[PDB]
Amino acid sequence: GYDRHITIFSPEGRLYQVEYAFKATNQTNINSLAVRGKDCTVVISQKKVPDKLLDPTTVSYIFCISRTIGMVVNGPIPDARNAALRAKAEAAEFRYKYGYDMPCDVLAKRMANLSQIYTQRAYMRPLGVILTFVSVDEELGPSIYKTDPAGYYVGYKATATGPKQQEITTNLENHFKKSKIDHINEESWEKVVEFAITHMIDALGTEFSKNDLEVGVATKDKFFTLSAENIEERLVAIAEQ
Amino acid sequence: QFNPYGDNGGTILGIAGEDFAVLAGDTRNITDYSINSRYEPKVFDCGDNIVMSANGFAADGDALVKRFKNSVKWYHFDHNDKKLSINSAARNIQHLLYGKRFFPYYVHTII
Amino acid sequence: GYDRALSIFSPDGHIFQVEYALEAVKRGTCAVGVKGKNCVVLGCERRSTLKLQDTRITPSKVSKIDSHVVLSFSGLNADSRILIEKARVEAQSHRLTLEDPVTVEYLTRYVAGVQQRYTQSGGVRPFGVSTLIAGFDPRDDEPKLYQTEPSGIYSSWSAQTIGRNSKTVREFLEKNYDRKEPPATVEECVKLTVRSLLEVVQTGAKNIEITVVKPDSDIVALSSEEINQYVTQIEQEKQE
Amino acid sequence: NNYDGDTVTFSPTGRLFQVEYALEAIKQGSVTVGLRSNTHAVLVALKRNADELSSYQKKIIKCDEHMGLSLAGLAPDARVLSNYLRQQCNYSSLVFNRKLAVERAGHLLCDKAQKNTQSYGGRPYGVGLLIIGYDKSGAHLLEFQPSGNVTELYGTAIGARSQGAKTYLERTLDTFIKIDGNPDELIKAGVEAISQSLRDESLTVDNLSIAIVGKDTPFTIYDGEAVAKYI
Amino acid sequence: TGYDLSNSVFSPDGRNFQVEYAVKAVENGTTSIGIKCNDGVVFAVEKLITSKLLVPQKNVKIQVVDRHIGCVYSGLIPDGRHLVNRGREEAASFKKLYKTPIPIPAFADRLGQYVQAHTLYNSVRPFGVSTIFGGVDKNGAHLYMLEPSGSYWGYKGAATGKGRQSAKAELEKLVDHHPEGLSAREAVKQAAKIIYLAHEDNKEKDFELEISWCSLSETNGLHKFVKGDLLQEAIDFAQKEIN
Amino acid sequence: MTDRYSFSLTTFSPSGKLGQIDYALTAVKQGVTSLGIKATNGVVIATEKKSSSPLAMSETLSKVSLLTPDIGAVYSGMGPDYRVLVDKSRKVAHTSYKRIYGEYPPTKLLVSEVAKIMQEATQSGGVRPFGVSLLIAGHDEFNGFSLYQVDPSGSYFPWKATAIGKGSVAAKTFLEKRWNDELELEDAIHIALLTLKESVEGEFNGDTIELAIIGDENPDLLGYTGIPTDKGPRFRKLTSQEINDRLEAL
Amino acid sequence: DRGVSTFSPEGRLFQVEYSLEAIKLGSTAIGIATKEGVVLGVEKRATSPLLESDSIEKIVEIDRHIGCAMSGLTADARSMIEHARTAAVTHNLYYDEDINVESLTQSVCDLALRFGELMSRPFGVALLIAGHDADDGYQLFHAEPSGTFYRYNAKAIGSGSEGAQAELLNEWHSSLTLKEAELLVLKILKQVMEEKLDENNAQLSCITKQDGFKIYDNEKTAELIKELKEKEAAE
Amino acid sequence: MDIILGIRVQDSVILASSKAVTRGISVLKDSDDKTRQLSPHTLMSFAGEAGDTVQFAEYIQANIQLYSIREDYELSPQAVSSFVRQELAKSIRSRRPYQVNVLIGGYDKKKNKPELYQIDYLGTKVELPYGAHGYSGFYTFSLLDHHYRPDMTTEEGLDLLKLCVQELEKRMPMDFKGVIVKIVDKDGIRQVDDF
Amino acid sequence: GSRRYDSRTTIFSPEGRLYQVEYALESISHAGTAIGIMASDGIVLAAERKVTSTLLEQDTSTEKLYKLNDKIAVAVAGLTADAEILINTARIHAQNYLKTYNEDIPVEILVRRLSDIKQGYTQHGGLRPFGVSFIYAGYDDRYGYQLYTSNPSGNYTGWKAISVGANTSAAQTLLQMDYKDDMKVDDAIELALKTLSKTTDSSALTYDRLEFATIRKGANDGEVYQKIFKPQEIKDILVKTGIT
Ligand SMILES: [Cl-]
Ligand SMILES: [Mg+2]
Repeated sequence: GYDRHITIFSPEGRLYQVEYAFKATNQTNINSLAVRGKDCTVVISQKKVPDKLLDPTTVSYIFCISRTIGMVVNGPIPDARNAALRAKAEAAEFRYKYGYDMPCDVLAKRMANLSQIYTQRAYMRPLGVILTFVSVDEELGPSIYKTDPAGYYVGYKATATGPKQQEITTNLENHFKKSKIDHINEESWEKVVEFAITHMIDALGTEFSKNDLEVGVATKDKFFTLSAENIEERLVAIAEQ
Repeated sequence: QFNPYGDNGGTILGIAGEDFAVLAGDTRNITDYSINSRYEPKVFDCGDNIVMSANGFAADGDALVKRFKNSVKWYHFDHNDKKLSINSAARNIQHLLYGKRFFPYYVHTII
Repeated sequence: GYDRALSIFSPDGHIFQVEYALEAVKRGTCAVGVKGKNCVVLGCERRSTLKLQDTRITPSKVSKIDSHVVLSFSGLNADSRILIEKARVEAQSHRLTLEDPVTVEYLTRYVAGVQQRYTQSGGVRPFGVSTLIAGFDPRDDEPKLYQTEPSGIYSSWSAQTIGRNSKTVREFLEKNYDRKEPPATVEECVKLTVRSLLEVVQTGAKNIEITVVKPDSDIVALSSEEINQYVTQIEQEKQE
Repeated sequence: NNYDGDTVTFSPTGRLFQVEYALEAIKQGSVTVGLRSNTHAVLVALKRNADELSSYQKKIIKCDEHMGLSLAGLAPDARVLSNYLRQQCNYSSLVFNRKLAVERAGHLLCDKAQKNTQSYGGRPYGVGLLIIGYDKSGAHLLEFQPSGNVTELYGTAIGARSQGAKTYLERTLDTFIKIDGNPDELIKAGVEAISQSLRDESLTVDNLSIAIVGKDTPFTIYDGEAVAKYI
Repeated sequence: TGYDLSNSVFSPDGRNFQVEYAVKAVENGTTSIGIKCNDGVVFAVEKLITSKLLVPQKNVKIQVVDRHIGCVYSGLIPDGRHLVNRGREEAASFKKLYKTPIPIPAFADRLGQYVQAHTLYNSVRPFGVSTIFGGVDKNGAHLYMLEPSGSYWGYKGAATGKGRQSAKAELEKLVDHHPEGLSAREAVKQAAKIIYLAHEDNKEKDFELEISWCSLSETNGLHKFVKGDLLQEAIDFAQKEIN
Repeated sequence: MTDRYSFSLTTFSPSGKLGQIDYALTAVKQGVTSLGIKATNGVVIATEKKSSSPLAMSETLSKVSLLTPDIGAVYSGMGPDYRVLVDKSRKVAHTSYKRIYGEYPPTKLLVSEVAKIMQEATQSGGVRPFGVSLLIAGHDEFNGFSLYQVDPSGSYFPWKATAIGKGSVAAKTFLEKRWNDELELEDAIHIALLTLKESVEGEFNGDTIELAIIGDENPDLLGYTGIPTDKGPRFRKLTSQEINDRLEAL
Repeated sequence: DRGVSTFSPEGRLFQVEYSLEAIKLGSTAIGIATKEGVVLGVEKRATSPLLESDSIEKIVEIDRHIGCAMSGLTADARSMIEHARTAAVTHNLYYDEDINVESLTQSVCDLALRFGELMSRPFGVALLIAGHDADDGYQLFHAEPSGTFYRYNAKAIGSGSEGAQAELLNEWHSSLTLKEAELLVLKILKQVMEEKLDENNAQLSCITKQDGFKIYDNEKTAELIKELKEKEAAE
Repeated sequence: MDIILGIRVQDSVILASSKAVTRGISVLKDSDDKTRQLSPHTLMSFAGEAGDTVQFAEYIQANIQLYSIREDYELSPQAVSSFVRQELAKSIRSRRPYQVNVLIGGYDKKKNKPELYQIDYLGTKVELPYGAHGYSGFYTFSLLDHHYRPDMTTEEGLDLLKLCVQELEKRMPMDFKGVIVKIVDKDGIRQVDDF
Repeated sequence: GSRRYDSRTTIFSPEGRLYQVEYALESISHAGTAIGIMASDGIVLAAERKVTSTLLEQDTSTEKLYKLNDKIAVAVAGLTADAEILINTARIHAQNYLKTYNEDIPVEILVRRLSDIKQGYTQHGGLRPFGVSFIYAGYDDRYGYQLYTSNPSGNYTGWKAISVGANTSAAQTLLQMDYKDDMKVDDAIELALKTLSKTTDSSALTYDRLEFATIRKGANDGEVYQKIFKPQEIKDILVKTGIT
């Protein structure tokens, strides 16, 4: 039974090392959510600092890949940073060679193609991570593209990743079934972040302090992460209506 | 164009006696019409009762003497501290010199 | 590159891949070598399980390495071709540098060297081939017959056989071959070689190949009828 | 058990069995003692013969004029590691006109041994070394294990029954450290130390191997009638 | 089963058992700690005196990277040295190209990506060390701890080895009792105490205390070993607290 | 490091079976149904856009891909394996043909190049076979319209019409009854939609069905005028609206 | 399976220990070092009477002042001999002198442990390297596939080794003549050989300072065998 | 090397090649055979830079002898010439090209026809009734153009070749110490020992 | 490390057989039967396509009979993909020889080259062998009309008539029974089709299940023509010989 140790086909036509890499994805016990506004793409992720000896500022699963592209990771931090460094290198090289900023969906495909190679080549193991890339692309506009250890990737209206992804997914599905539009019809990114946090609270059924969340925001020509005080301002607005 | 060679002048003299040998050399180091040093030793004790001087381009001279001294050290290590005979030292130096046949040491060597 | 050590020692001090290579030789069709006083004869078995065979074009069992040396074999046919090619290249390479054709001993020593190399090189299996290398050294009238085997050991033989039922024909040669008086003529040497194969072959039809090598690059392969005359004369003397 | 097939595999308790098996090869090897004062450092090595016709396997190797080691385990591995030390000692002298510090020599041996314990295909070194030397910070004694662990000591012993010699040095620590400017008395202490590791056999003229390096003493090996003085 | 025999193999759990086995080697090692102070960091390690024959203060365990970074580790000492050797190459190539000495967060990822790389293939073994490192850069003091998995975080206090539970409890007290922060000289004293307290898990053999520190005020942001009077003062403070 | 898997992971079993190829074909069997039908004046290739989530934008995932202006490809099996094969197929069409002969390869030769890449994954060191079967439809001046299947083994066969994946056995029987050598492209599209409806459980519309044709030259899709010989691509992907229009005449 | 360079729990390399078992199956080779010269003798052990025994080359010249006898998988020795010959000639080219017998032996033994996953396995052959140099006089060495070499006053390797070595233990003294050594090798070979010893199934050789390395004629050995039989019948 | 001539008559090819080997000031040898037998019925004469000529000639010989053994078959003169041309064509764009010009005189046993091929160091091959390399053609071709007939006997070929050598000995400044003449026919290669 | 997963494709069994070669031959034994018959005035190549469909485009299909040059063709039995790798190598080797010697490659030299490539995969590399057996039908001006076969071992042999693939035992007995040396192409065409018709695992032998080719000096005067039969031409020869 060495068909379960390396990336070769089982008699059922399955790759068990890919399936087990998907299970490593939920090892952090963190839930992420991504939604699209009119002018922005917002990504929120649970932040858990269980040790008091940890510097909480250094605990992050959101990465600034390029000026335009942001990436949240669901999975262990070593594989997350492995994927982050490569994505940054790929984004920089693309700009140098082709003379324009790497689109979100093109980077997603590139990282997915790299993930595919690990599922076909035996000496390389899959990375135990799901990568959610966000940007406001200059052609496609607000963009969410997610990659997994299988080498699969697709564009999303909104998405959720982690142990309780299904509860968040169904919550988002129900909202977009009402509104009958592919985005959050909101002008300011501040209110799109407030929507994202509100619908995670509803789905998970847990309240959040400023230190319990981690927020990334993609606008035209820059992606940036919110400070604890920027999130606090967001949590105050939610509570006041 | 870069010229990798130079002339540091100097003169050396080796005379073989009946039961002795002398290797002499002036201590003047020069370039063109300038004196670099009035005392720059040119004849060296290499151990195993061998004295050696590589006269001409001082850089290539120092390099060759250094590599031979090193060859004496490794001869001891490899062959149970056997004394390197003058004839064996000579044949060894031929291979050091011919090793750079197509980028020679601009030195006339006497041991 | 593939570096896996396939030929390795076992607890009892045996290299099984080399020993299993000999089992491939044991399966191969019987080859025999007999050196007379002024000639060497290479006999080779052709298994009659294959008829409708085109004997014009089918690879012959005896191969010329140079104009004066020949190589027959027992074992894997595909493996033999690689040794024959290497030998033929080394034969011309020797003529080019030494300005003299290879000695039979030198050509043997080379082929044996190649076989040995494949028994302690990474990512390669030994040759499933034993060879009989026969001929005459340049400007020499002394017959030469050598044997090699997958392990890479080689030695000179007054007469030797390799392949399937080689035990039986070696039994025959050991009692029939006199060292003090070897087969004096070509006839006597060919007769003793055909006789030795008839102990094993089955039918003396197209199952026996005979190649006679004489001094000064004089190599000829006997035809069906020429061999058939030897087969006829042997059994008519036996009916007594 | 299932985790001793190669050096690249940790056991469930976080052990490297191929390294521990390499360590075992040292324990099978003949006893060798190292000890130093403030002026001199001494190696004493019990050489092992195959039989009565055979020579006694040399244990001590010279690395430079100011450094050398004694070996216990696979002799060919000791030749590889000593050859590497010779080169590093030589590189320091040629490039920097500088005698290689004994402590730095240890660091280099450690790093060379380590690479063989973390890579597939390779094997650990099957030898332990006692490196003595006199550099710009006085006399030094090092103990090298093929795990990569190098330790600076006053005295030690490695090989079969080495524990006997190691206990003696641990008792004599305060005495032999003070033997300054007396090479003969420091060797006597080393010969008396290795004597605590002998059973059945005793120190004969072709059995005993001694080396010494010090303040005004190049690394010199004593064999044959040269060590009869100390028997 | 058999998922634990080869490195880089996901178990049905989604775990790399070979990395988890490397952690067992770390847990088996001597206690090493790190304390982030006001304007720098302090590193301390427990050195077990196996025998009287060990030359005191000679077998140095803490290693400097560049001139501004200190590294200490618990577990397989050679693996720790191999990682520091790589760290020195990473720090040299960074300074060569970018002129400025490597920032601590930048340096942390260089070690992190390297250790993680040894969990990607079955042809290499994971690192048998947890490394506590850090120093002072342009953005101030930074303390990090790096595990065999390649996982690292920033820390206020860090501990690893056999007496890590004991140490961690002591570090957590300092964090609670000093929210405003700890001075470099205080951190050296506290480091000495914590190693002495964490020595109860290794109480069979007596030990030797080794401390180093980078501090903007005390060492000009350079890594230095705590020697002579300042070391004895920290040993005296530590010995007073256990009694 | 180094790729130390320099040996075959696909080997012959005592029975003469290549296990990893058989298991790759099993992975294809589990894959969503795709089909191809060849008409007199065109070819059609169709498949179901099996959306993993309703939040996912299934327009961004292309199951039917342009390889050259006159050649298109659809698959059944592992999507990621297909995506990298399309990237390699597009490049090899340039490197090993267009950059040599100054024209796009004929359908059969591009198929042959794709087949070769999939064969090598079946014999090369330290790799598994591709877990996909491809249906490649194409037109070239001298061979006309053609439809090819390519299997994980690297084996390829030309078809008049066929289906691969989930409900291939039932689909192929359906095509056998409907196919003749006098079908117009519109008749083939009609049959393609009928055949594909059987294997689809849920929604059946232009948003859940991906369908492309190899038909007449599209000068409107060329992107430039002025060169009479350049008349535009024969590959055209049908829009969500164009499919829905033909589902009313179904 | 398991690594080729793997250590056993006892701290021995499996493949080296297994190669030593292959050498035990080898034909007997004996060396005796005297102050008048070193004698090398081998059992030829022809598998069949049709095998021309003079073609069995188990004693080999490395240089004029160094001979070599082999026991075990004799095919493996060819590359070892080639290296030894090259090393001997190469040193003469570089230093205009003969190479020390120990230095030659050390050069051969450096190949031994160059195996892994370099060659795929250790050598399956042991060598008795006998020679003379000005520094250490007449010398006999035993080169193993472990990479270890011992200097011997007398040594036997192969199938009859431990029986022969016990005999060499009793017989050897520091005052042996070259003629006494020749008979002693012949005596011990005859003892451990399956087939009856003659000049066709056994071979003698010697290395003297004056004449260098010489493989003995079958006629010369035949006389020494006849001299042996008479002196054993003499008491 | 200096003069190499070739003439293809009815039933044979004749190759004349100078005997002189000059190294600058002195004539070192006056009996040099500037030819190699590639196969029993194929001869190749050569002239060009010192060392390269023999090194190339022997290299070709070794290759054709290797083919002969492998296939137990003699390559046609056309096949040998095509091989030689490719080696020279390969050579001209090498780091240091073979500076060697060759005439290949062979008798094709299949077609029962003599064949003469002229190949220069660039790999410029031509089949000719008569050929030369260097300045040899300038003196001789005017005579060959006049006298040559395709139905000439071997004896007539040798007589026309003597007239060519005589014209060279008259008007050439260099003393080439006469020529070694070799005939290639159905019975193989033989040397005319009196010329 | 990686050793754990290595099948070791290039090792001997205790009996002295090559595991992968033997198992590759077992693979080929399930492939469609290919027959070659050599006559005095040409060679015939007949081969059975494996259980086809009514929707397979036969006229543009080729799985059995391939052209190496204008003088040499091959019939394939085994993995079609593996064959096309070797066929492309053989086609290049033929053109390499033509460029070098300005003469068409002799049949045996091409066969030996391909056979030596197959041999390599059994001795070194640690890769699986090519699961292919070839029947080489060719003409050169040395030996004239020649039939050869090569198998995954890299061993090749010459034949007057030979079969590869399924039911070779049954096929070779029928050929050995009805073959004669003075036989002509038209006769050899009939024998080939009659042999397949009896050894086929199918209910009946039809045009859509056959690939057919002839190498004739039936080319106007002193030259050789290759004829890869069209589906309609295979249907005609089936009616002529009286099988349908
Ligand atoms: Cl890509
Ligand atoms: Mg993998």
